[PDB]
Amino acid sequence: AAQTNAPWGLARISSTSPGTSTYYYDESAGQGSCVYVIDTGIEASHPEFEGRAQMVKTYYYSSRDGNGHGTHCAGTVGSRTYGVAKKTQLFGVKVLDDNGSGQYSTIIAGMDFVASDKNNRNCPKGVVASLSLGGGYSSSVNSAAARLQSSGVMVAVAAGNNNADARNYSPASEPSVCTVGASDRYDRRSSFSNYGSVLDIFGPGTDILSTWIGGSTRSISGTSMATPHVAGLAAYLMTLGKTTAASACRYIADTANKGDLSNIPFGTVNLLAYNNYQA
Ligand SMILES: Fc1ccc(C2=NNC3=NCCN3C2)cc1F
Repeated sequence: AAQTNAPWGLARISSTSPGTSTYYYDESAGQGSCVYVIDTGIEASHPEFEGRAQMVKTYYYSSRDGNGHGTHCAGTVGSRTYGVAKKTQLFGVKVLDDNGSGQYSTIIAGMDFVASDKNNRNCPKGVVASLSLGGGYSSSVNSAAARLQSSGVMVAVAAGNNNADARNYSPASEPSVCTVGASDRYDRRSSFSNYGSVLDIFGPGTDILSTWIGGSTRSISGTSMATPHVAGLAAYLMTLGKTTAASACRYIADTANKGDLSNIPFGTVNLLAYNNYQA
């Protein structure tokens, strides 16, 4: 399948070169997979989700996304126009309030919620979780992410936006999950992206168009935007049977575009997520 005039990041993940605008992908499109978006919620009524999104849990007075961040991330995972895996099922877990903040205890509870809740969902091709959030180092937060991964969920987490080594942030610093840095449309490391040995992969993160609340769209930047590209890619590859939740991060790194990013610090991987789709 070819989507013309796609957002640059979708085109980038199906290309050996920057500077193109068509996204190419296998029509299976993540059908039969599920992606949890652990964030501020998802506006499931957005036409771009086509009925494939739903809120499954909130820790606040509403499950609605009163912020936009979670809706934007969910759109990059799986919206019809802005998403990597255009036929995946999207499940929202609202651990962040409408200002984008949340207590670590609530985030940990949300991760353990997903590890159990997947057993209440039909995801025969596999389960992914996208965590576009983070803070300072916490062994407890890292352990929660490691439990979620161990339970059979491909966990992708944002590296953070501090232009610093991600070893001092959680869940970015947890070794067993997939820690995602951000790049721009010219294959430069995004100016804010964290780096370091704990990164596994880069994805598009600067100027990413996706869904927003009120049935709208907008372009924003962050490692929060790169993370759902990798989450959606994992769902897409698991549906194709190319990898599993336990091995998908390693598979994405093994099949990535290598050595093509600029301003990558010595000791950080130079690997850009790539679907290796041959139309
Ligand atoms: F490696 C690079 C090569 C070209 C550019 C460019 N800056 N801005 C720009 N506007 C239209 C085309 N174009 C190329 C950036 C890079 F980082």
